[PDB]
Amino acid sequence: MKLSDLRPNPGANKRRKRVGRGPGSGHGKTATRGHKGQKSRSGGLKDPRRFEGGRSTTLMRLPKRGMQGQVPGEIKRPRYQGVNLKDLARFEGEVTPELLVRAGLLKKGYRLKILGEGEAKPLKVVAHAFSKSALEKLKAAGGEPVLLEA
Amino acid sequence: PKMKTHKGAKKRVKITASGKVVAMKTGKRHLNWQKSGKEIRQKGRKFVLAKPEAERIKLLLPYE
Amino acid sequence: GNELVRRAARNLPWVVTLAPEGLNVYDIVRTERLVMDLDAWEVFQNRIG
Amino acid sequence: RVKMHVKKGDTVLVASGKYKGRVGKVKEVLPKKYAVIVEGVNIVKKAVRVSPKYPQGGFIEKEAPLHASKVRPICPACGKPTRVRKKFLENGKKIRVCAKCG
Amino acid sequence: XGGPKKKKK
RNA sequence: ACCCGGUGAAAUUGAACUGGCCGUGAAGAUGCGGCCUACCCGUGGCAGGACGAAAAGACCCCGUGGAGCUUUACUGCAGCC
RNA sequence: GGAUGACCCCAGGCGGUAGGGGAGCGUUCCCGAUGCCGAUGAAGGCCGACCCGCGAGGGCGGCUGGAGGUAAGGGAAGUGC
RNA sequence: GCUGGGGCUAGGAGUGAAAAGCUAACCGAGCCCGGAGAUAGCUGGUUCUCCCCGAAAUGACUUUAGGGUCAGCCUCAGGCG
RNA sequence: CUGUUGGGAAGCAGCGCCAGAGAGGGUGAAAGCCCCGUAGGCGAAAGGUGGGGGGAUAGGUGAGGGUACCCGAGUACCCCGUGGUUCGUGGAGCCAUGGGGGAAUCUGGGCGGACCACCGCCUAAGGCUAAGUACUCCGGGUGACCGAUAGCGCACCAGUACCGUGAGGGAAAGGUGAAAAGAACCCCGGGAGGGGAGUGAAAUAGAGCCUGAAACCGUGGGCUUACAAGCAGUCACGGCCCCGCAAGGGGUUGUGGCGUGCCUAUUGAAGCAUGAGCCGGCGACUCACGGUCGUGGGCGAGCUUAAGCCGUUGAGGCGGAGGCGUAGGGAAACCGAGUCCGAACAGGGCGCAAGCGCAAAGUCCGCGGCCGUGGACCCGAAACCGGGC
RNA sequence: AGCCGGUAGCGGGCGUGGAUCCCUGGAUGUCCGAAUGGGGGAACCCGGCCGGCGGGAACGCCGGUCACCGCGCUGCGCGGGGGGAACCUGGGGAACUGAAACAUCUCAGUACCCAGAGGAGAGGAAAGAGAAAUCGACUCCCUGAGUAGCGGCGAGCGA
Ligand SMILES: [Mg+2]
Ligand SMILES: [Mg+2]
Ligand SMILES: [Mg+2]
Ligand SMILES: [Mg+2]
Ligand SMILES: [Mg+2]
Ligand SMILES: [Mg+2]
Ligand SMILES: [Mg+2]
Ligand SMILES: [Mg+2]
Ligand SMILES: [Mg+2]
Ligand SMILES: [Mg+2]
Ligand SMILES: [Mg+2]
Ligand SMILES: [Mg+2]
Ligand SMILES: [Mg+2]
Ligand SMILES: [Mg+2]
Ligand SMILES: [Mg+2]
Ligand SMILES: [Mg+2]
Ligand SMILES: [Mg+2]
Ligand SMILES: [Mg+2]
Ligand SMILES: [Mg+2]
Ligand SMILES: [Mg+2]
Ligand SMILES: [Mg+2]
Ligand SMILES: [Mg+2]
Ligand SMILES: [Mg+2]
Ligand SMILES: [Mg+2]
Ligand SMILES: [Mg+2]
Ligand SMILES: [Mg+2]
Ligand SMILES: [Mg+2]
Ligand SMILES: [Mg+2]
Ligand SMILES: [Mg+2]
Ligand SMILES: [Mg+2]
Ligand SMILES: [Mg+2]
Ligand SMILES: [Mg+2]
Ligand SMILES: [Mg+2]
Ligand SMILES: [Mg+2]
Ligand SMILES: [Mg+2]
Ligand SMILES: [Mg+2]
Ligand SMILES: [Mg+2]
Ligand SMILES: [Mg+2]
Ligand SMILES: [Mg+2]
Ligand SMILES: [Mg+2]
Ligand SMILES: [Mg+2]
Ligand SMILES: [Mg+2]
Ligand SMILES: [Mg+2]
Ligand SMILES: [Mg+2]
Ligand SMILES: [Mg+2]
Ligand SMILES: [Mg+2]
Ligand SMILES: [Mg+2]
Ligand SMILES: [Mg+2]
Ligand SMILES: [Mg+2]
Ligand SMILES: [Mg+2]
Ligand SMILES: [Mg+2]
Ligand SMILES: [Mg+2]
Ligand SMILES: [Mg+2]
Ligand SMILES: [Mg+2]
Ligand SMILES: [Mg+2]
Ligand SMILES: [Mg+2]
Ligand SMILES: [Mg+2]
Ligand SMILES: [Mg+2]
Ligand SMILES: [Mg+2]
Ligand SMILES: [Mg+2]
Ligand SMILES: [Mg+2]
Ligand SMILES: [Mg+2]
Ligand SMILES: [Mg+2]
Ligand SMILES: [Mg+2]
Ligand SMILES: [Mg+2]
Ligand SMILES: [Mg+2]
Ligand SMILES: [Mg+2]
Ligand SMILES: [Mg+2]
Ligand SMILES: [Mg+2]
Ligand SMILES: [Mg+2]
Ligand SMILES: [Mg+2]
Repeated sequence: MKLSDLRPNPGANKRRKRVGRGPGSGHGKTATRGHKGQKSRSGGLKDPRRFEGGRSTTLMRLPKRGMQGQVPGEIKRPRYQGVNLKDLARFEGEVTPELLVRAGLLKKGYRLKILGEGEAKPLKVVAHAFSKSALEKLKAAGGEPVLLEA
Repeated sequence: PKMKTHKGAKKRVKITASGKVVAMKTGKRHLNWQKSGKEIRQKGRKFVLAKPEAERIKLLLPYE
Repeated sequence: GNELVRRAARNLPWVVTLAPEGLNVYDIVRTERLVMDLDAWEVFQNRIG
Repeated sequence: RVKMHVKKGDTVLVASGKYKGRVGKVKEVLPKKYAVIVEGVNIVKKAVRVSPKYPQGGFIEKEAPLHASKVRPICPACGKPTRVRKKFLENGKKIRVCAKCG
Repeated sequence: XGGPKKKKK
């Protein structure tokens, strides 16, 4: 191919933007802002995803999701990420953490809890926690140690 | 620059897996002197309607 | 990647020259003919993979 | 500082212009204007100077400057480019065939 | 000019 | 002031080929309707009109506009105790 | 009608402000150019009762002008009063 | 009493035989520069072309009433049909 | 190099040639080879730099036991008053401090968010310390940067002229020609300025000079007009004038018919509501980062990189920290294809349930609409505050 | 191999016994200006002490020297003043505006004043971070992260 040969196929040459140019482009004079007042003016309106015109907004609902934390902030506790048997029905090695995340299922700072639905491959599954239900399902095919080391 | 999460909203509303917005019910605070037991028990959670789309717009980044 | 060679086709109007690690679509398309030694084709092949 | 390839002593071919082919000794070099006068361009300079020295006098001849890129140096042949060959002291200019000027 | 006259008449 | 020679501005100005009456029309028409009157162009004058000019109405009201002032308005500060 | 468009049919729809949407036309600049056009005349200027386009415009011709201009296809905006 | 020359006091400050006078031809708070492209829910203006559709001037709440948020009425895409 | 058309060759044509050099600029126009250069190479006696290489000097380096001498003072610490930190008195720590009180030397002291205990981290009240980072008066390079109302205020002797007591404000104004060859001389005129002559390719290129647009002001010609009523046009006929063999077309207007300027603002304007003397230039929907839909693609239970690193006649790769997605519920503990409320295996609320190699959840860029934060469509206040005059 | 700047002209010179011009160093450098002997309305006025000059005592000129502060020696020596486009640190420090009013809050340690440092400044050898029997000075970039949190729990601020 040449350069006088290139070009983008349809929908991507949409590059055509809008306007406040002539009459019978539409979009002229009042520039699609209508005759109007506040919204037509330069600054625009208050944040319209939030402002309700002076009456109390829907900030009339209430905080229940209590304990928003106190000044020192978040407490560093452990956190466990779920995986499903189905997802780990992929490979057929010894299935461990680190090995799991190094594949796209965990996220670095999360302790491994296998669980959930799927068919239990006959395999050893090194895990930090198991669901009552997935512990049983896979106990009918393979081994499943629990963790905790320094 | 980056948009900011409206903390007034994050503290009192929730986005469901489907994308609904759930909050509690107004009215169980405060004046229960003798609202009927039906009344005060009737206050669990509800779903706001088309107008929680506005909320969802103020929790861009929270996601799910 | 043959420096002495790249040195000698340079000034010709019809020749644009390029080391193997330069390979890029624009310069490919720009020209009508591609001429690369049995090396380069090496590192080209290593790119795609 | 203003180079130029021809000198006051040199002989030149007029390589272009309306005096192409003409040969002459350059008599004047004005590096600032980048120009040489030879025997080439001479124009009806209307010596207005009636009243002063040199009365009546409708017009005057005189040889007017040429852009120095339009002249070329020459020696036992035609005009040839200058190549400098260093000696054990100074460096002579010499043509692309032997040894121009001395 | 600069006024400064007040609106009288 | 006016006439002649000399020098020669201004605010203003959508464009103009710019009449009256009775009507009509955003309710006060040279410009629309009907009729009436009126050859083309100036100069000296008069000011009824062009809702004449000049100043984004000073009155009034509006804006969650601004200042000056007041006090047993609020909240501060100087000062004093 | 299978021609797979911008071909021939038949039938309907097409007042329009705020607006929504869809097609395009010009202006500056980049790739296309170490190319092409340009003194036998570039851009720009002044005419046309001629050709093409629904139109914005694009062509052709003559006079002016004297040295620059830039296709098809795309890209980017200080883009049309 | 008037007046010459030489001096001093200034911006929330001077000075005032008191008017809110005067403080470099505008003083109910000087002038210049800067924050500053202050803010203006107000006024004005917002430039090329063609094609299809095409409203509202209502209700609720609003220190809200010439401004807004949700609904209603418009348009476009996708789906159901 | 030659010839060719041209005022001028570099264009065009004919045979050549260089190239680690075909970046660019200049030469009467359009040059790889005419000029300056470019690639590639060389150069300081003197001054400056020297973070790179070498050398020297200062300076410093060990174990055991015993003594308990020393280890930064109105300091720690506590209180009152405050500042700093994301922390607005909050359960308020830590770090600074003005006031008051006021220790200790290793079994001494501060801290790990009031406090206490336990377990740990540190060793305050003395100081110095390159590099990596910010900036651009100055030098250089590049440009999908401006091209004289633009681009800095100034391309031109501009922070000038000018304005103001002063601080301060602040302009306008670039181009003959390749070369002045800038028009000798005669003629009118006091000059100015013309007419000839002459230079030049071009003299409406003649110097209040390239191109010379429009408003505006003239002269000449064609048509038309003094019984005529006018948003000035339009539609019909008609006459006169000019083109075209012809048919037709242009200019003009006599008569007849029809006819309430433009814009804004409005329930409604020809409006006696707004704005516009006319013309030409300048002049208003942006961009950055986020976000939400749509769309063009890449890969798809995955997708994707950021800083930075290396490589570049504008050549791209590496880099997986991280982000978004595969699980959802619950204030949370926690549980999990479910969970929550609940005594409940009632109920209900949020949730989960795979399309037939193609395709797709999802992601990453390009593009487009709109939103968020920013002067965010442009213009404009009355004012407020700071430092100066 | 030309040259006496822009700059031609009148009128004179220099250069191949090496000019103009470019680079380095050196020389001179009136007077004002931190301005510094003392005054002062900047570019002017008046001096002291030593040496020189003219007949030179009165006068005048030339050369040298004489401000103040800080530090170190017992009057001497070392240093300091002022300036700089932006950038930097510290000592002070607003208001319009945002909150659709407004006072806590925001704007914002922003603008600006002031002092000082430099080619950078600041910071920097742990009475530190922090939950990892863990990191190891400081600084800058990217993440972490609009997260933890802060807030008339408002607008917003923000590790
Ligand atoms: Mg419209
Ligand atoms: Mg409108
Ligand atoms: Mg308007
Ligand atoms: Mg506004
Ligand atoms: Mg809303
Ligand atoms: Mg209210
Ligand atoms: Mg609401
Ligand atoms: Mg309660
Ligand atoms: Mg209950
Ligand atoms: Mg996130
Ligand atoms: Mg090449
Ligand atoms: Mg007269
Ligand atoms: Mg009349
Ligand atoms: Mg009437
Ligand atoms: Mg009419
Ligand atoms: Mg009438
Ligand atoms: Mg009158
Ligand atoms: Mg009037
Ligand atoms: Mg008014
Ligand atoms: Mg109010
Ligand atoms: Mg205000
Ligand atoms: Mg229509
Ligand atoms: Mg052009
Ligand atoms: Mg513009
Ligand atoms: Mg007073
Ligand atoms: Mg004044
Ligand atoms: Mg006065
Ligand atoms: Mg005041
Ligand atoms: Mg005031
Ligand atoms: Mg501001
Ligand atoms: Mg403004
Ligand atoms: Mg509003
Ligand atoms: Mg319709
Ligand atoms: Mg209205
Ligand atoms: Mg819709
Ligand atoms: Mg549809
Ligand atoms: Mg070189
Ligand atoms: Mg110590
Ligand atoms: Mg605080
Ligand atoms: Mg403490
Ligand atoms: Mg600690
Ligand atoms: Mg603790
Ligand atoms: Mg520590
Ligand atoms: Mg340009
Ligand atoms: Mg121009
Ligand atoms: Mg300018
Ligand atoms: Mg200017
Ligand atoms: Mg003449
Ligand atoms: Mg000409
Ligand atoms: Mg020209
Ligand atoms: Mg001209
Ligand atoms: Mg008649
Ligand atoms: Mg008619
Ligand atoms: Mg009205
Ligand atoms: Mg009205
Ligand atoms: Mg009007
Ligand atoms: Mg009128
Ligand atoms: Mg009026
Ligand atoms: Mg009005
Ligand atoms: Mg008017
Ligand atoms: Mg937009
Ligand atoms: Mg988008
Ligand atoms: Mg997208
Ligand atoms: Mg359930
Ligand atoms: Mg702003
Ligand atoms: Mg915007
Ligand atoms: Mg002095
Ligand atoms: Mg205020
Ligand atoms: Mg406010
Ligand atoms: Mg330092
Ligand atoms: Mg802050």
